Amino acid sequence: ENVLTQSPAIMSTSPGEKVTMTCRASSSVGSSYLHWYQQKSGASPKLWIYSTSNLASGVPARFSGSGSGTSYSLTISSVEAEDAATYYCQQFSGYPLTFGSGTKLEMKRADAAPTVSIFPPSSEQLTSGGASVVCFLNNFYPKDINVKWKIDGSERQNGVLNSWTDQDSKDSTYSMSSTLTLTKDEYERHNSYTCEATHKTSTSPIVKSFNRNE
Amino acid sequence: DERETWSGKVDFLLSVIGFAVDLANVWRFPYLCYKNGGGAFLVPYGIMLAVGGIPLFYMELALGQHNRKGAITCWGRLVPLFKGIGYAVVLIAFYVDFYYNVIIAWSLRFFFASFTNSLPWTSCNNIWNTPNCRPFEGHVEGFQSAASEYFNRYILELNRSEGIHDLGAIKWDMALCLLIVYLICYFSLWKGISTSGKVVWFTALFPYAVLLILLIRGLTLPGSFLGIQYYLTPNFSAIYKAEVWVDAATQVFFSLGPGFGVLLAYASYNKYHNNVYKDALLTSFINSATSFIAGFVIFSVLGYMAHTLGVRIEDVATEGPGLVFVVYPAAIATMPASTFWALIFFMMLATLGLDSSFGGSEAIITALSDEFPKIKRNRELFVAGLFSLYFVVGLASCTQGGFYFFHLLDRYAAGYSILVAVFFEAIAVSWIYGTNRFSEDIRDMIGFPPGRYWQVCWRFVAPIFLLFITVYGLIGYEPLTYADYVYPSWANALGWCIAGSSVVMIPAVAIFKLLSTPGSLRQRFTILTTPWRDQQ
Amino acid sequence: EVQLVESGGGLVKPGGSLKLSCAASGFTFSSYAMSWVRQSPEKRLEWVAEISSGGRYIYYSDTVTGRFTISRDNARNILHLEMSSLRSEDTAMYYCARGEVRQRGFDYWGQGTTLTVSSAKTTAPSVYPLAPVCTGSSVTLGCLVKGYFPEPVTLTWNSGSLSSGVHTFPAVLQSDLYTLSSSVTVTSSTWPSQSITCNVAHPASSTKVDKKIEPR
Ligand SMILES: CC(C)CCC[C@@H](C)[C@H]1CC[C@H]2[C@@H]3CC=C4C[C@@H](O)CC[C@]4(C)[C@H]3CC[C@]12C
Ligand SMILES: CC(C)CCC[C@@H](C)[C@H]1CC[C@H]2[C@@H]3CC=C4C[C@@H](O)CC[C@]4(C)[C@H]3CC[C@]12C
Ligand SMILES: CCOc1ccccc1O[C@H](c1ccccc1)[C@H]1CNCCO1
Ligand SMILES: OC[C@H]1O[C@H](O[C@H]2[C@H](O)[C@@H](O)[C@H](O)O[C@@H]2CO)[C@H](O)[C@@H](O)[C@@H]1O
Ligand SMILES: [Cl-]
Ligand code: NA
Ligand code: NA
Repeated sequence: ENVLTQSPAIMSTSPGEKVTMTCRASSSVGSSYLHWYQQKSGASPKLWIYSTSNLASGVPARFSGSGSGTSYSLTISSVEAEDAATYYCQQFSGYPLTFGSGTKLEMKRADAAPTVSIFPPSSEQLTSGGASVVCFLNNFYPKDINVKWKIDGSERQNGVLNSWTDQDSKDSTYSMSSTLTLTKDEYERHNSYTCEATHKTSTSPIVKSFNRNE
Repeated sequence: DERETWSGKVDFLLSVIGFAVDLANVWRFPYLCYKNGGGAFLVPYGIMLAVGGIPLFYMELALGQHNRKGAITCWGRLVPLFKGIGYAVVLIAFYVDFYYNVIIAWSLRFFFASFTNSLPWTSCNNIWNTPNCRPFEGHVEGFQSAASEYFNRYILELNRSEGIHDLGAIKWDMALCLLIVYLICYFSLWKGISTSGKVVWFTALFPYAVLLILLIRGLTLPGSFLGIQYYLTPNFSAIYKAEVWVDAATQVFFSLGPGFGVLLAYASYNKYHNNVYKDALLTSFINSATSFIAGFVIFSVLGYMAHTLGVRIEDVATEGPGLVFVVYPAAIATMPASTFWALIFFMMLATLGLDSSFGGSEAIITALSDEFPKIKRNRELFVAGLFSLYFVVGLASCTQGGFYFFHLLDRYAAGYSILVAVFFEAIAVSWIYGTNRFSEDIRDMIGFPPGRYWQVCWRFVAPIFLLFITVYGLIGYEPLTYADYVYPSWANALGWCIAGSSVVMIPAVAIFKLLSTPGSLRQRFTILTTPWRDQQ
Repeated sequence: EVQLVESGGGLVKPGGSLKLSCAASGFTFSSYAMSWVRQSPEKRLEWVAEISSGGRYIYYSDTVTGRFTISRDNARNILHLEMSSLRSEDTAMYYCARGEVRQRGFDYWGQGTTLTVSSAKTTAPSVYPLAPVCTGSSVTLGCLVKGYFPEPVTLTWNSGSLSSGVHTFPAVLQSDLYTLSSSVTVTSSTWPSQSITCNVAHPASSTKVDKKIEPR
């Protein structure tokens, strides 16, 4: 089986810049059997380049491709925001048919600190046994963010669900939702809850908290 | 599971190139240009080559590679009702080896006759000569040239035979030559493709070397430009004529040899995913290209004859064996270093024939080997049993009236037989088997379907193209004649049996296979129209 | 012009069987070889099976071989993949992709249809309104969808009248249950000047609820 590996796995690019990405195969591939697919987030794949030099219909001229044997590459001359997607190389040379591991393209953007919001458990939720306090960290860049939950000043590391949105096609930022879930009896045993977001923008962590009684 | 395959790809190409390129590329195509309006002739020649010529050539190559079997089995597995086509093609190939190999014998006879400081056919003062001998070719029948009388009264001794009824003695100098040819064929074909594949390296390539130096030697002779003028000077008044298109249609078909079972055999040893579309386009091209070059070879020398030797172009511009065994050797005898040009010419003529004989024989061997495993392991003995049958009956061509026998087979054996055979080959593959079914097979091999162009040709153009040739072949038909001699009615009837014995296999096998299956009439047709692949 | 619609598919218990279909339109279906390609929830593409124009040549990946059967109807222009002995590894978005030419690749894809193979049981979510504990310019609200299965769920705000300032997070699977949340921000003048609701749909459990956000 002929496995196609792509690198980089992920890459960020400032618009107008030049991006190159490679696809290398364990076994040689006929230059006419190698193809590229662009898949935008939440959409199905689209044929992009085929035969490795040949653009498909609707594909702008900024895209090009080259390679032979076990080594191929996709290049974008001047990158745009509508170019942000995951790119997949494919081998039609022989069966079984294989797809590359993919290269995810993202846009560079100016660093922006997040905005933290805390949301204590709803009464509808507190009628049943459970209590879930959630935190929203919004519109920050770059992607990596770190959340810490503290109960009355002592860190809680357990029972947390974190979710990241895909990069925004408008402001090119990310967002995260952190949800700490615990039984009500434990929610009533402590009077204070804190959500702290560590990000490269701030030396000190951005913090937001709320007190039980209020 | 396993079947033998070509060692290296070049061997396959050289085998196909070899079978395709032969004396007809030399002694026919150039003449047709001269007669048909020169450069103009290329238009109908080109179109015919494109619409009917290449598609049929391509088709059989793809079939050969896809079904992976020889002629008999392959047409059995395709349209069982039409399996008869396999037998027709194999028989035709069988008949053709009987005569065609003798042309090579002549080439070798001249080659062996060619070591001298002075070539025997130059003058009129020898013993085989007649008081009517001329130095070079003329327009009167009773007075022949020196080269003509040499070939006729010495090599052939055709003057001593009153017709086909009287063959006369057996020339054992010719028998020797014919044996040597079959010996070569045997040691080429007995071990299969592993050998014959690399023998064609010499036999397919050598002609191009000799074409190269004969081309230079030709174009550096006085009056060589006059030759080229006669050859290629465009006249488009011919294009309106149907006879030209027929001549182009006929030449293209018989030069390429599509559906002859040879291409099928060769391609059957191909690797499944080999690209046969490229192989067909390159191989076809090289065939016609070779004919084109050869025209320059011939007509350069033919111009030099009309210039320095004072002979009318009409007389020296000829087709068939007459051209290479009389007219050309005549010019060679005049120019310096004559012994050199004569030796390589007759060697080229031989290696030109050999390539094609291999293919013809191979089509037969492969076809039978697949249908009868009994003879498949015994092959080394089998072709010996074959070439022995060839040589024995081939002795009839080595007699003094042997040309009369040769000329008989040439008109009858493969002429109208292969046309109807290939016509059913087209109808089978398209109307019965289906183009979509066929196109799908090709996509599996080379990865992409045949363009709508190829699909139209295989279906509508091919049959009409074949039918077009067949109709005008019948229209212009005349009883068999050579020179002043007229073959007896019983002789023509004999040829028609030979012509009809192959073709009759198509309906014979159909009727027979039809009565040997159970079920209704329409229920039996579906059984005989179902491909072997679909039954798995 | 040419369109491809994948249909069938949903939750199935391991070992089960399901038949996927693809409705082809806008071209001559008969003349083109089709193929099934799947994408795992880890977003990895994997080719599954190819069928010829006339279905006379079939190729499978070693992973589905003997379990999956690819099929054609050129009369009704439908592509079929019938699956059996389903494992959890079979869970993916299944794509219907066309191409007749190995040298040009797959030039058209369907929207895809989602197959989930789990022993887990279908359960409806519980939607919790998220309101601030106790400026401007912008306030932020939220919706918590917890404990549901399988996916998907459709979550919009006020019937989809707000597309702006809304961040709806992808659901994460924990212990055979999905949890999903969404954030929406507006001006302090806009809320609670008007009552804003979060509406969630989960057809699998046939559960459609609207939750109005009210200040505590
Ligand atoms: C002016 C005339 C005499 C020139 C003759 C051209 C000769 C050299 C041409 C004619 C056909 C050609 C061959 C056609 C087939 C192949 C197959 C390819 O895989 C290798 C090259 C090879 C073997 C070619 C070599 C050159 C060739 C032999
Ligand atoms: C005169 C000698 C030297 C060359 C003769 C011309 C030959 C080689 C040319 C003339 C017309 C040509 C054809 C014109 C049309 C097509 C259709 C295209 O989709 C494939 C190539 C094909 C099939 C061409 C093959 C080459 C061709 C047959
Ligand atoms: C039918 C198989 O073809 C041949 C069989 C025996 C000897 C030569 C053969 O060559 C073909 C041929 C020649 C003359 C008459 C019929 C058939 C080839 C000769 N080269 C081009 C294609 O036709
Ligand atoms: O016995 C027949 C032999 O005759 C030829 O030999 C000729 C030769 O062609 C010629 O050039 C020479 O001058 O005379 C001899 C015979 O006298 C053939 O070459 C031989 O193959 C024949 O066996
Ligand atoms: Cl020719
Ligand atoms: Na020829
Ligand atoms: Na030959």
